[PDB]
Amino acid sequence: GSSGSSGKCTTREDSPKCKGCFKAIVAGDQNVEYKGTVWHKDCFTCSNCKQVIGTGSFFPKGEDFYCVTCHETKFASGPSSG
Ligand SMILES: [Zn+2]
Ligand SMILES: [Zn+2]
Repeated sequence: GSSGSSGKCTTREDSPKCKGCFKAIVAGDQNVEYKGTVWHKDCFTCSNCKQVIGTGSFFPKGEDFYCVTCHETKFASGPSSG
């Protein structure tokens, strides 16, 4: 997929770096930090529908992230015939 998984970490970092865009993230800005990593309120997207979730509630799965809805219809119950 992507040939470039070399460490070569940096001396130090005083800011939460992003994973989607790979751009340093700040506080004032709306983002989603989970277990360290942090995705900009706009970067944080779904894995199924692929829709910017952002601050909005979500459901992180094994090597993926399902937004509330997706998880609401995927796992959680719901009226199929509305
Ligand atoms: Zn980002
Ligand atoms: Zn979704």
